[PDB]
Amino acid sequence: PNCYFPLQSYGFRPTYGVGHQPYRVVVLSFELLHAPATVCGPKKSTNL
Amino acid sequence: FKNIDGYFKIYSKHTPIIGRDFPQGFSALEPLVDLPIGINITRFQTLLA
Ligand SMILES: *[C@@H]1O[C@H](CO)[C@@H](O)[C@H](O)[C@H]1NC(C)=O
Repeated sequence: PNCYFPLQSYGFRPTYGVGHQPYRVVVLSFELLHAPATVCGPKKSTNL
Repeated sequence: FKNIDGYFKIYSKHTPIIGRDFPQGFSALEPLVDLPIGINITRFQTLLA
């Protein structure tokens, strides 16, 4: 009491509701500013 | 070497040495690599063996 551990768990089991399932989240952060381009999209090539 | 708008450029050309170390005949210089450095190059140094 009055002394709480900072972190608790995400106890995950195969049987919950959708709101409690272990969702896998991956976020992509881009830097679209004026700087030398380093990562680019899959530019498409064709015949001649 | 040069650092225009970053994009460090290196040009090299190896000529089998003749009698003169730094002689005079013309020798073209070809690029080797160009990759985006983007840092304030002001000082320069060399390494030995
Ligand atoms: C150093 O290089 C970076 C690369 O963009 C640039 O933002 C900065 O302005 C340069 N330094 C100076 C004093 O211009």
